[PDB]
This record gives sequence, C-alpha cells and structure tokens, in this order.
Amino acid sequence: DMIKGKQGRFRQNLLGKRVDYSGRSVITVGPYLRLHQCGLPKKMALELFKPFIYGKLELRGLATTIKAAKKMVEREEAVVWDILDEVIREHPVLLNRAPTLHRLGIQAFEPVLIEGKAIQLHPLVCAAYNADFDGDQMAVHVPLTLEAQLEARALMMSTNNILSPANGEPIIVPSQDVVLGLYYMTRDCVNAKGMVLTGPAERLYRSGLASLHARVKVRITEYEKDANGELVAKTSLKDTTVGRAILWMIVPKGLPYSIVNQALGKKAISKMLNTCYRILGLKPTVIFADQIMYTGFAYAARSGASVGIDDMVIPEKKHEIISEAEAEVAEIQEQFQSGLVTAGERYNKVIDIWAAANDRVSKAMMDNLQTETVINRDGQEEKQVSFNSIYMMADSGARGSAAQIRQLAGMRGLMAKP
Amino acid sequence: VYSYTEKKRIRKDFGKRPQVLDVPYLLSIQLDSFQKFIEQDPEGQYGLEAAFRSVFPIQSYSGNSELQYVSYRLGEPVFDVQECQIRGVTYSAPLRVKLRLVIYEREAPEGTVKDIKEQEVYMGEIPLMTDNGTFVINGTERVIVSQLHRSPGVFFDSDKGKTHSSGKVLYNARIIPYRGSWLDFEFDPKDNLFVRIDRRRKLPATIILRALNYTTEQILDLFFEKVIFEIRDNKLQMELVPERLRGETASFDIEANGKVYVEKGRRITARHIRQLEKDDVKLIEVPVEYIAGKVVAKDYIDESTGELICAANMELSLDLLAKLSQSGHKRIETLFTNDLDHGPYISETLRVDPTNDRLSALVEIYRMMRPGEPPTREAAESLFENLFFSEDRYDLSAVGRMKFNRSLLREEIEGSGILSKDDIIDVMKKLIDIRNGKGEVDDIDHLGNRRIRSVGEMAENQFRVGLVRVERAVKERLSLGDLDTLMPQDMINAKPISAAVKEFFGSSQLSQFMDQNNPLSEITHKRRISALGPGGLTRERAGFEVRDVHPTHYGRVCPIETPEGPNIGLINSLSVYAQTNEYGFLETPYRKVTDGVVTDEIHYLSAIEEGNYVIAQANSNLDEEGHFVEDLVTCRSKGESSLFSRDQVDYMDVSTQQVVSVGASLIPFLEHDDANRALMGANMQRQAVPTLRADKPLVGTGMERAVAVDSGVTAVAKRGGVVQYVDASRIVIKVNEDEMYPGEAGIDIYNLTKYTRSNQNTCINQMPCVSLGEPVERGDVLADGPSTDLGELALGQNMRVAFMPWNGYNFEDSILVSERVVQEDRFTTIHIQELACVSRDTKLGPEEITADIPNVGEAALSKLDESGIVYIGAEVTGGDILVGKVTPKGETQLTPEEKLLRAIFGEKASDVKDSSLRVPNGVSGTVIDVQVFTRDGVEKDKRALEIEEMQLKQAKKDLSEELQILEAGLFSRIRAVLVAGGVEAEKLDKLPRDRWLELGLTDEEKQNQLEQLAEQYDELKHEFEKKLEAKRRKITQGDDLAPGVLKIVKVYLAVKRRIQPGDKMAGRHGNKGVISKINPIEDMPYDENGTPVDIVLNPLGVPSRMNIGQILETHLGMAAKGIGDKINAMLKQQQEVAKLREFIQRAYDLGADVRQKVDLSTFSDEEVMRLAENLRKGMPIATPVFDGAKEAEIKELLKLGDLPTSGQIRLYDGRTGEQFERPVTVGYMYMLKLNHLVDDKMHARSTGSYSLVTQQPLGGKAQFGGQRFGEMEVWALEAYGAAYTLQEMLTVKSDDVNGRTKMYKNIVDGNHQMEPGMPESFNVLLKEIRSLGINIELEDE
DNA sequence: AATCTATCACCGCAAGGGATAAATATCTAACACCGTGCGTGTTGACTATTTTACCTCTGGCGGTGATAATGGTTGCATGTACTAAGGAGGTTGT
DNA sequence: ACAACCTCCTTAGTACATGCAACCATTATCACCGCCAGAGGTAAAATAGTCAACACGCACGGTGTTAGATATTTATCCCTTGCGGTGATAGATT
Repeated sequence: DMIKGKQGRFRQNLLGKRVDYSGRSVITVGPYLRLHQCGLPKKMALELFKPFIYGKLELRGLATTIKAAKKMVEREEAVVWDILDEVIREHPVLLNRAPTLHRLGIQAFEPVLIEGKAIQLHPLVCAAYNADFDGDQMAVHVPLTLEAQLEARALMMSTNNILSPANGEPIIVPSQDVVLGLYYMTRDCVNAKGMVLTGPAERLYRSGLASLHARVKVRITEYEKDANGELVAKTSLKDTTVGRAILWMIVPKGLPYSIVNQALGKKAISKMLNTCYRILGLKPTVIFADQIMYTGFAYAARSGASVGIDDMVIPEKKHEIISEAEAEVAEIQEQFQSGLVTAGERYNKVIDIWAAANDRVSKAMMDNLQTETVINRDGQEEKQVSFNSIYMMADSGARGSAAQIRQLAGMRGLMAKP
Repeated sequence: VYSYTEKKRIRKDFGKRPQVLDVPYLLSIQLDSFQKFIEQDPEGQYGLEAAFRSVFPIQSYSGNSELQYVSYRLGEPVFDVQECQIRGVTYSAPLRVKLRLVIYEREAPEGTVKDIKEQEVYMGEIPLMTDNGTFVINGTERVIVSQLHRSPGVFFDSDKGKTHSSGKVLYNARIIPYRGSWLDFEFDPKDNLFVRIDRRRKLPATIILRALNYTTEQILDLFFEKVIFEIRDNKLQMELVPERLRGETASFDIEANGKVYVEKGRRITARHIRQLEKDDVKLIEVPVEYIAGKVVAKDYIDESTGELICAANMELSLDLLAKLSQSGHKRIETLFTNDLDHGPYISETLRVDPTNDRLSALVEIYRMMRPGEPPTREAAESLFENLFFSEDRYDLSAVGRMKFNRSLLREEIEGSGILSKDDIIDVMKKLIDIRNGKGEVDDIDHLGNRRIRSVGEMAENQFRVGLVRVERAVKERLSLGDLDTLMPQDMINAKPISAAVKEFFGSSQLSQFMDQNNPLSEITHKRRISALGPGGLTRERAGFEVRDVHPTHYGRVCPIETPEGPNIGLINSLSVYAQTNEYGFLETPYRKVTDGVVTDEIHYLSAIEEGNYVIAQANSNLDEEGHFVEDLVTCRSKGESSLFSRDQVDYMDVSTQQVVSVGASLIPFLEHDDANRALMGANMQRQAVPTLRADKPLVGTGMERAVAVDSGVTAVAKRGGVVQYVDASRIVIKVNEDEMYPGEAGIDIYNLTKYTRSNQNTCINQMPCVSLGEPVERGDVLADGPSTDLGELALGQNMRVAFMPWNGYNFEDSILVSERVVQEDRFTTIHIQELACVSRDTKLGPEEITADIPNVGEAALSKLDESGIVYIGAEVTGGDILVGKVTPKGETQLTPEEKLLRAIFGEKASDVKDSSLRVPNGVSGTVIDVQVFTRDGVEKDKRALEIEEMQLKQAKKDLSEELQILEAGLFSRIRAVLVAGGVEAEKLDKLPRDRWLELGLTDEEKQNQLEQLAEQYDELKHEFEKKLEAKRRKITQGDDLAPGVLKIVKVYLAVKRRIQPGDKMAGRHGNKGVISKINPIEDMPYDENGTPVDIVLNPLGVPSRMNIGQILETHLGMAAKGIGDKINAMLKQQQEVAKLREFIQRAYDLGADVRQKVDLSTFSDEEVMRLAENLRKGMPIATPVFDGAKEAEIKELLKLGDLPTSGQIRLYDGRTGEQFERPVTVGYMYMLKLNHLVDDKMHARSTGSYSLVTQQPLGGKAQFGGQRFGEMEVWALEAYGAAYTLQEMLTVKSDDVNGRTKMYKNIVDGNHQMEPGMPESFNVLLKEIRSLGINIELEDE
C-alpha cells in the first residue's frame, strides 16, 4: 500500500506531491490587470515572499535581527516593500486551475498587490482556465531559482501561449460579456438616435444625440501587410457605426478597416486575432487581444442587454398551430381504438407530431422574436431585425442557443426518460 | 381579522386552489421515532423493549438457570445541552433493565417453586433530545439521517441480458432480511434452475427441495399440473381443464369446443389463458406437433399382445404412438414442457444434481462455507437452518413478514418474523412461473415497497444484534453457578454499550454533524432521506438505483432537495405534508368525493392507493348550483397522468406543496424554473448564514412563518395570556382560570438562547418580540433568532438588483455589491468557534501554562490571565495567544570555542518556542467564553473559579426574581378567591403571609376553598427549595481525561467575518456566485427614480441556466419593497388618516385571482399603523409553489412601486449621467451570503509543517500544510517543456530537505539558484522496495 | 525651435480668518525632609541541612497453584464491471 | 503421441483528481505471594545550618514644603481666502 494502488508513492508523493511556497483561494475577476498580471492580497504576498524578507533584513540592516524582525514582518511594516518590489517589478508568479487535463490550466503572470483574501484573475485567461465563479478556487506557486523565472516568462506566460494546441484559435481570448460589448459596438439599428450619423469624442455621448448603433459612413484608407513586409495600401467607402469607427483606434492598422465592417460576436471576433497572428507578428497580436478587453468593459454595460418578462415575446399564431397538431393526434388516438393502428406505432405517430408541433411553433417564434413590427407603412411599421436581448445573447454568441430560445419564446417541447 | 402579535405583521397569499390543511410540525421522523425507540409499549414489536423481548428470558441451554426480564428504563442524567458544548460530553443517560431469576423444587413434589429474585442492572446509555427536535454529541449537534431501503422479505427482479456466452437473459427471486444472512434463486447460463445459498457459488435449485424434504413426485404435486392423452374411435386426443393452455410454442393449429383456437406461429404465453376459461373446454384434438416433446409421467403397456410400450420419464414417437393406437390401455400421464406454463427447468435439473437426500443437501452446504474441512454431521444442518432461524442471524419484523406475504399474494394476516421451511416453495413457484409473462418484476422503487427506516428504527436495528453477539461472559458463566444463592446480574460488563450507543449519534454511518448553516437547513436536515448503508449502497459502489427518480415520488419525496455533484439523489428530503404508515410506506393528503363532488372530507392515502383510485390534479374547479366548471377533469395515478369526465373521480390533491420539501417550498416561481436551478435554490437558501442586520423574504410562499417555528427559533405562546416581564434572555407571562390548572400559580416562561459554537462554526443568539402588558393568544410570537425579522424568517436581506452586465466583474452568476452594503455593515456574518489545550499526566502530574515568549512577538502577548489565557470580552486577531503552552528549547553545545554569543554576552533569559495556542493568521473577533477542566478530586482552577461567580450571578439574580414572579401568581390566586366575597382583601395583599391566618370570608364554602389553599401553600413552594446549586457544580464538576491528561483548557471566538470580495452570495432561484468587486454608490446603475441600485448580476448567463423565477422574484420584490419605501416617505407628511389607510390597505386589498385576503377593513385604524414599521422593510407575500402570483398579478401589484409596469426600465450610469440604448431588467431580489467563506480560507504558505513519514510537506489548513502539485499539473509543465519550474516542485519546494533549506537561503547568496541534493520521497521508495524484497540500485554516466 | 493671440481662467492684489505665542495663572510633581519598620549585623540555641551508621520500609521479581475441569470457535472479504490468465479433460484433429 | 480446440470452470487484477471539516474509545486476564534485596526507614553526626535572640543599621516611602511647569487666558501676527482683472497660456503656426 506504499506502491500498488492509488495511494502509492508514485502517484501520492512523486508524480504529484505536497509543495512549499504555494497556496489557494477563491477566484475573482480582475478587469484592470493587464494580460501578463494577477492580483494577490498584501498578507498573501507577505506569506508567499517570507524567504525574501527573513532573508534580506539581515542583508540591509532594515531590522536588528531575524528574531526581532517578528515585530516588523508580521506587521507588514514599510521595510517589507522595497524587499518585495525587488521581487514584484520583474517576477513571474505561476497560477493553477486543477484538475489540469490541458496545458492552459497552468500559466505564468506578475504580482499586483490588493486587499482581501481572494485571488484576482485577468478576464482573457479566465476563458483559457475555464474559471467557474461559484466559490471554486485557483492555486499559486512562487518560482525562486533564476532559471525557473527565466523559463516562466519564456514558456508559461499568458502573452506567449495564446492559442488552442488542438488547432490554433485563441483561448486566451476576449471573454464572457467582453464580446457582447464588442458585438454591441458593431451592431446597427433603424432610427438608432442616428439612422445615418457620425462623430468622434466619447464626450459627445454628453452632447445630446449619439449612439454606438448610429450608422457612420467613411472612405477610410486601409492597409494590409504582405509576407515580404511591405504594405498593400487600399481605400473604400464604408457602411459602419461609431463603435466600428472607435475600433480603428484599437485595430493594428497594418490590417484593413473593412474587417471591422461586420458584427463581432464570439462567432467572429477570434478570427480577427487569428488573422493578426497569421500576418503581423506576436506583440501586435497580443496588444490587439489585450486592449479589446477594456474596450469591451467601457461599452458592455451601455448596451442595456437583459433578460426580463418582455424580452420573452411569444407568437400569437401559436393559436392556429394548435388547431393543426393537437387535432392530428385527436383522430390518430381514435384510429388505434377503431382498429387501424396497434398501441406501438401510435407512440411514434404521436411523438413525431409533438416534435412537429414544437418545430411548427419554432417557425412562428422566429418571425415574432426577430421581425413582427406589423402595422402598415407609410408612417408606421419599422419591421427591422429586432433588438430582443435573448436573440442577441445567441447572435453575439454570448451564451444563448436555439434550444434555449424555444423554451423562452414558444415551446419547451420534449424530454428523455431515465 | 388576525392575532395580537399579527398587529405587528401579516403575510399576503395570492394562491388559487382548495387547500383545507396546512403545515404539520416538520420533525416527526426524529421525534415520534425517538419516542417509539424508548417507549414502555405493552404489546408492540419495535424499539428497545422489543429487542429485549426477542432475547429474554434467557432460559439457559444448560437447563439449570434462567435470566428473566420485565422491562427497560432510562433515568439518572447529569450533563445538559449547555455542558454538552462548554465541557463537550454527549447529552446522554443510562439504559437500565429489570431482570429476574426463579428456581424450582430440588427435593419435593407438592410446591413446584422454591426461589424467586428480581432487580435492575445497567445495560448501556442513550442520547437525549430537545423540543426543537435536536441532539448534542461531542460539542456539536451530530444527528441521524433516516434510510430509504428495499423492504425486508423477498424481491423478484430480472437480469434481462447481462453478459457471458449468450448475453444471458434472466429472471430471479432473492431474499433480503431486516437482520441476517441470504439466499438467491435464478438460472445458470446453460438454463437449468439454479441457486446461490448465502449468495456464494452455484448450486442446482433441486438441492433446497431435498433439504426442505420433498421427493420427486411431491415436487411434481407442488409445482406441476399433469397433461393427459387418450386415443378414441379413429384419432388421438388430449384431456383438459379450461386453463391448461399457457405457454405453447405453437408450430401448430387447433379447434376446441366449436371454433379455431391456436394457429401456426402464435406462441400461447399465459396472456392467452383469457381465451379458454370463458369457454369451458375439457377435450382437444391436435397435430403430432403437440404429441411429442411431452415426457410421459408413468410406465405404459399393451394388452393387444401382452407387452410394454414405454417407461416413466420417456418421450413419444411415431412407433410408440402406433403401439399406443393398439394398446387397449389408451391413457397417458405427461409433463408440461411449454416454458412458463409450468417451467420444465425443475423436471430437467432434477437430473443435473449430485445431491440425493436431506443429509447430502446440508453436507454440501457445509462445504459451500468450509472447503477442505470435515462436514460435522449436526453442524451441517445448523449451518443452513441458522441462516433463517438463528437467535442472532435472521429477522424481518412484522413489517417484512407482511411484505413477504404481500409479494406472494397470500391471504394469511398471521405469521412470523422468521421464514418457514414451506414458505420458500412459493418464492420458487414465482420464479418458475414469471420468466416470460405470467407476471413481472416486484415494482421495486414504489414508495410502498421501498420503505423508510426512521431514527429510532436505525438505533433499534443495532439492539436486534448486539444482545446476541457480545454477551459472551454472561451467556457462558450463567451455566456454572448455584443460582439459588447467586443473582441475575453477577457477570454483566458495562464499558461497551456506553460509547457504542452515545456515539451511534456521533460517529455512525448516518449520524453526521447537522447542517447548522441556518434554521431552514437544520429543519430540512431532521427530515433528510438517505438511500445509503445496509438496505441501499454508497456514492461509489452504486449506479442510478440511488440517484435517479421514480414517479411514486409525487406527494412524498421532492426530487430537487439533494446535494450536487456525484452526491446527487443519494440523500433527499420528505415533502412538507408527507408521512408514513405502520410499515414505513409513504403517504400524502387528499380531498375526497361525496354524493357527486370532491368534498372537503380530507383523507391521507398510501403510495399503493395512489395506484388504485382516481385522483384529480390540482387543476380542477367547482361551479354554481351544480358540480364542476372542470368539464374534462385531469387526473393522476402512481405518479402518471390522464384526462377523464366528471362521472369518474374518487379523490384530488389538497395542495401543491404536498409534492415539495422545505427548501424547495420557499421558491415562489418554480412554475418558471428548470430543475437544474431549482436544485441550486433548494441548497443556496441552506448554505446561507446569520447576518448583522437580517431582513425577510418579501416575495414568498407562506413557509416564511412555518420555518420560523418548525425548530423553535422563534418563541411562541404554548399557552398565552398577558406578558409580565421581558429581558434580552428572559420572558414571562400570566394566565387566567379559563385554562389555569388545579393548583398552579398562573404562569408560563419563554427564556432565550445566547452565544455558543455550532456544526459549521455559525453564531447562535435570540432576542424578544413583545413588551410588558401585551395580551397574546395561544400561537402569538414572543421572540426572534439568528435568521428572522420580528416574527417571520430572514435567511439573508433584500437588495435592489439590475439584471445587466457591468464593467466585467459579474460574468457567471458572480455579484457586484455597493459600498452602501459595507456602510450599513450588511452581509457581514457572525460566527462562534472553539480552540483548546491540555496539561498531560507527568511523573509529578501537572504541566506548565504561562506567557513567557521573550523577544518573539510581544504585542501578541499583552492580553492574558495569570494562567496565560485571554479575558472574556477582549478583541483578538491574526496571532494573539489564547492558551499559554510555552516550551523551553535547548541548543546546549556550549564548548570554549562554540559559545558564540548568548551563554556569555546577552539575551541570558529563555528561548521558549512560539508553541502557545494562538489566533490563526486570518481570524478576527471577540473572546466570548473561557474554560478549565480536570480530574474531579482537584477542585477547579482560579480562571474557572472566577467564571463560577460569572455564571452564579445570573442564577443568583434570576431565582431572586423567579420567587417573586411565582408567589405574585400563587398568592394572587388566593387573593382572588378572597375577593370573590371578602372584597376588602386589599387589607391583606400588604401583609406578611402568616398574618392572613386572623381572617374569615362568608357563611358559604368560599371559606373552605380559602382554608384548603392556605393548607396547600407550605407543600407547593418546596419546588423552589433546591435551585441555585443545580447549575453550580456542573461548572466545578470534573471529569477524567484518560491516563495521560490531568487537565484541559478552552477559549471561544465570536469571529466577525465581514462583507468582503471572494466570499459567496446567492438568491432563492439558483443564482449562485462570488462577490467580485465592491462598487462606490455611483460606480453602479441608477433607476427612473433618480436612485442607484445595490447589486448587479449578468443576464447573458441566464439563457444557459434555463430559469426565470429569478426575474419574477426581482420584479415582484420591486412591488413588495416599493410599498415600504413609499411608506417611509408617507409616514412623514401623513396627509390624512384615510390616506395612510389608502396606501397601507391598498397594498393588501389589490388582487383579482386569489383564495386569501388580509382584508385590512377587518382591522382598526391603529392596527393599520403598528403594522407600518414591518412594512418599511417591505410587504410580506405568500404563494404555494405551483399556485402562484403569475406575471399579470405582478403587473397589477407594481402600481404601488409605480415604476414602469414592464419590470424593464430606462437605467442610467452614476459615473456619467448617461441613459442606455434600451430599457433594462430591474427590481429588488431576496439575497444571501453563504458559508463557503473565503474569509476562513486564506491558505498560502512559504514553509511550515513536514511529514516525518516522507520529509515532504504535510497538507491541510488544520496542518498549515503545503498543497499538491498533482500528476495533471505536471502534464502541463511537461507539455510546455518547462523543466526548471517542474524540478523546483520535485525537490527544492518539497521532500528534499537539503534542496529546500538551501534554496530558501539562496537569496542571501544573491545567486538565487537551485542547489538540490536528493528527493527524499524517492529515497524512501528505494528502501520501501527493498523492504518488500526487491533489490534496486544505481549506475554512472 | 522660434513667434504669439486669444483662450480658460491664475493671478491681481482686497479682504479677513485662524493662529500661536505672549503673559498670566493655575496645576502637579519632584524633592527633602521625617518616620517607620524591615531584612542591617553578630551571636547563640535551637532542631532537624546533611552525612553515615544502624535497624528494619517499600517494592524489586521470581516463582508457579491440583476434588476436578481433556471436539474449538469464528462471522461476514463479496454480490458490480470489466476481462486476462491458468486451469481442467475429452476429443477431433495437428 | 501430442496438439489446441469446444464448453462454461474459477481465479483475480485494476477502479481518475484537488480540498476542507473531526473527536480519539474497546478487552480482561486469579499475578496470585513468596522471598529478600541493597534498600527503605530513621537514629545519631557528618556537610556544616537554621532563625530566634539582641543587637545592629539602613532604605524607603509618605508627609510636608517647595519648585516650575503647563494650560489656560489674553492678544498679537501672518497666511490664507475668495473675488477680480486681465494674464502669454494652449498649441497653431512661422
């Protein structure tokens, strides 16, 4: 029992083992951490860095002895913090989201001091870890050899391992609600506080009449780097928005504006970073991934996207559909009893009709959810592509699907038994 | 019209359906079960008394002595629940038993008896139980969970295609005792009828027919009708009774009586018998296709010649049929071969069995338990018969004999807990007959076939065994003594049945620490239903039999009140209205028909009866001068569902919450939530914790007042009257002659808890809700507790909520909270936790306890007693001492060139290790209690002797109030009897009591009513003549601490675990997540009221959660709290008393679709106003789950909040004054902070504890350990090619003492580098391998 | 990297608020005296500090009982899911 | 002659990962009691001492007076306020 089964030395004390200079705590979202960074409470930094303190006071005179220093180190006194910038200012902390079935469950960063008792976690790597904020945890490991710190920056750093090992889309990527912000900045509307309109200046959201859905148009000269390093210059009329135009601040301008002339849900946004990785270079692709994060947070809230009792519209013409499907079943359950089906085919010959009822209602549902503004124009009838949030939660790819929408706008349908 | 304390609080139901029954006190499977385990029952068959009645009188096997019995007892306690934490010892008292002895004439023939002796003796311990339905065991409420098991007797299942050389399809019959050994009956792979005695290896099923004593044609007469043939005038024929067609593999074609009956292909499986009985058939004629393959059952002969034809057990053939055509003797007896019709497997396995008789069929069973050992003749019989008939090794109870007879369709309402040697024949018949459709499987998970095992039943099952396995020295030495002069006691040991029954509540397989996170969690804990242990399985050695759902759960066991992860379904909870019959089968309330309608004549019915009568669903609806507006009554049975006409119904459900357990019964919109989030709702409300400024669920179901009383967490008027004193720990009342018992003082008392530890280190406290001179009715509420608001439940607080994404923090049910929450000190939680120390038995006896730790951390010492202990009332944080276990160090080497400093030149005082007990690095909060204990002959230490006078003060004061409170009632009764005619009696209520003896009243019997009360007075007050000392020497009590300990010490901490990020929050509708930033009041959105929003939570997640009750609570809470905010403004200016009544009444009066009404016109214009305080929190609401306050009613009630009746509003941003591109979901939600607490779990480490077993770090918060870099975590570094970061974990941060002790200091080298030496966990393995016997060594390169 | 006119405003430069420090007056504390009583000194008789001697505790541990007692205890490893290996032996084949 | 093959024989080799909370019992079983050891007890004398006596002699602390400090009071002074007049900024151009 020191060897044969699970508890043996091989698995409990060798290929995995208990480890010093380490810890764990509950994950928390850290939207002001830059991509190379992680947040750590002052007294956790003190605990994890004791060998730098009970190891440098005796090397500057900043305490009379390591014995007396008990009064000063546990106190978090001023002299601790030169001793810790001498680490922090260029030191790669390692972080961990066990069970590490895949590489990206462990990465390397850089300390930022904070309050509290948590571990603060940069939003683009929260996707790469699959971080699940129900009071589950992550773990921390300090590298202390010069070699481990050299290889952590070179080999384990978030900025330096961005992509899926199975293919090469980013998984260190614009994450859960960040991409609704980017989708919102890149959606457009009828009337729109600007059905066609333009401006620069965020302060003009305080001039009286603007929207990130207002429909800008502009000639933008635009460029595309060749494999040799030269720039294939181009120019085009555009049909765009204020948020699509602001993204020309953030976009690495050696790839052309016309790539932004769409709606940047999770369905699409990864492929901009992927195209940057295929063509420009590493630093340009990191900056383009990182700076999109705060760009999402400046505008994701201002979308006002929700779930609520009239974000849940329903097709009226469900009434007519119930005059088909439940009526088809009504004679078919007689045909069994009058001698024209057995009990068995009759199960399929009614479940298939319940499936056809769900799929009939699912057609009417999409007209009402996406277009049914009917009243008869002129002067009426803005039959535009809808701004229902439950639909937008699926077309942004934020978290929605057709299987959610059926249950929320027409019919929950059918289930399995055990 | 509502009570006297309801003049402070009334809850508004909205529901729709015809309930005539409400919440029963939820705790019965603890309470009534604890009674029936420990009841003097004169003729029942359960509990301690039935265990003794199953073993005693032990009339000895030696024939010379008898240890008789009369009954159990419980008595002689000393600890009480306060000492059962403060000291810690399990709240328990001795089991003692009345025993006897009798001996007869040794010498004479005319007296028949000579000696008789009888007494009590000890036979164990029993834990004790509260009015609250709790127990206290090793400092903590450790409490038994009830079991849901296969009912004892027999089962009949079907292994319908498992595995092996033919994917073998099976059917079986399997014995399952209440206590005992085993037997199964099934078929082998080849297809013989087979058996597994005690479920050991394969035996042919004929063996047990020899053991039970049946010869070959007795086995035929017990299991087979007998086929008959004849030959008449020109043809072959067969002879019949009109049910003998039941299995035939019909290759063939038949007419009988006067039409066709069987045709080519139509296998006549027993389903077909309903062709024949209606038609009286007694003869058939058939093709030769049914005149071969029919085995003749006797020998037959030929008088045409003088010869034979065939012998017994022989087939029929065309030549044999040609000789039978001649024969003269034209008859044949023949066997059934048709499968299931009768199963031929008996006939053929009777020739595939080496055993021969009863002796072989017992000797071969001895081999099946003892291979390679001689089959000792008489023990070969005992070894088998004691599987089912032993004193120790078999029982069923009357319950399991009932299920045995029931699953065999018997009529015998008479029988035994043991089997019988002929009951087994019917178990075998059912197996022989079932195996393609005479019947099917025994309906296993029907909740009247699976059975409950309550708390007292789970304890009873131990006493059904311990009395027949451990009594050895008593059972032995009872044989030997001359018991005319010895006694029914003289060898009974006492050690084991103390701990083995104390700690059956504290370390048993079902007796965990109770879920004391908050009241709702302990209330449902007391009615948890485990599927585990002997009668079920585990989390691990189990499939879906322990995790899934079966439709008889309806009305009985809610499928969502379970833990999550791999623990799913393993433990459940009883639905609010559900109970069990005398068999532990589950039952439910119903409305019931009379003369044409489902009347209010309510009943309760079993799960079995739900499969036998027409129950209408809760949909259905009554009518005017008629019957039902429900034209096509939707109905249900066994958990399934239908549609019927009015002319077809027997019963209906009474409520919807009869299908729902306690945590689920508080979710007001399950009409709008998926089960995956209803599961979370049934647990987040349980993980919730007491908070400094608690506030009620405003939206609600009605259970927000039941769950305040279902564990006594609010005090309630058990008699009632007029309140007479109120204090932060004490309450008393007085009563009148309409109730006042024949000699009492006219009083009740309702005193309250203060600060102690709990099972998840939660705080416990209570506070009053009434005042001096309030009249209160028999059900009015008198106090509040850790999770209430002044007469109703409060597991949390209300907050304003925006359902929108924010600047990143709230992605995945994670939660933003305002700075305003920290300002108000809200969602701060309060805890009580315990830490302790020891002084060991030295060669002298004591050990040291003081404060001397010089020049190591002096401020963390400043707070202590002479005995090295903190003071009650002092604050402590992060590193302070708690108990002074100092220890001197040594270094000692001290030679004339090794005396480097200390021992000549400075710090020439002690080098004490920092080993005293201390506050953990991360804990903060006040010292609340302190204790010292010892072996009792040492009277208790000074720090306990001062605390004696701290506890004595309370009782010394309170008893000096009690004596006055008591006689101010008792003498007020005497005073009243005097006032009834001696009206001048106010000349007497101003005197010494002795001087009332110079008096008289009238020429009428009131005179003698006064006399007899004055005589009775001197006897009555002897109740008071004890009280103070009966607390004192439970403190100055001592206890032994085992050899090795003279003394023990404690300190308790009030840990103020404040609001912080990383801590966890939730709401009732399964939203659960981390607090992910604290936001300034303007760093948040604001409403069309021009006012910010306390919390923000991401709706982009919600469509993946598939639940919408969270939106509906938020919108209905906007009406419910908006009523209270509008009241805060209206109470200032007032405008008109009829305007105060306008809004305050309209809040209740506004409805259109409802069974209830808080009709405030049935209350007065000051009852309207006393209620307004508790309405400023908000309006309390009710709604039976599935009866509820749907969207249209929310959109009506919102005209009191007056904000947009969309529920979706033009939100702004406080930082910028903007307004967003669309209206957004808002409201007020009921929300929670949860005992995951990051506050407690700050666990990092530089270095610390090390496991001597391997030189590796220890692991654990309770060890200040290092944490596991696991094998998967290695795969990431391997995959990266990151060899130095990996090698760091493997040596210089782990078991390599050399590596880690250099690497730590390599900062002082400046050259911060590795310097490893040897992975000690591999050095260990290189000698563990050699200790097994494997040689292992090394080479060089 | 210099020039300035023409912004949004700091200077252009009047007013006035608090401050603190002077002088006064109060407080306390530091001391010097005195008196008490204790730990200032040697001497002396006590009784029981230590030692050794003797007479006679506590506890070291070695030794083994006899009317006769002469077929024993022991309960649950495990019921599942896989499937690789060895074991059997008759025989239809190599 | 052996070879493996048909069949169900039984054997038995395994059962993923990270973490936190808890407290440490049950046995009976004559240890006999005989002997004598160095070995417990204690009397009387070594290794040396007590503390009471009558002396010796001193320190300390509290009562008394003195000293001077401090916090008050007073009143002075400066640095600051807020507005206003009009400043060379910001930054576009030369």
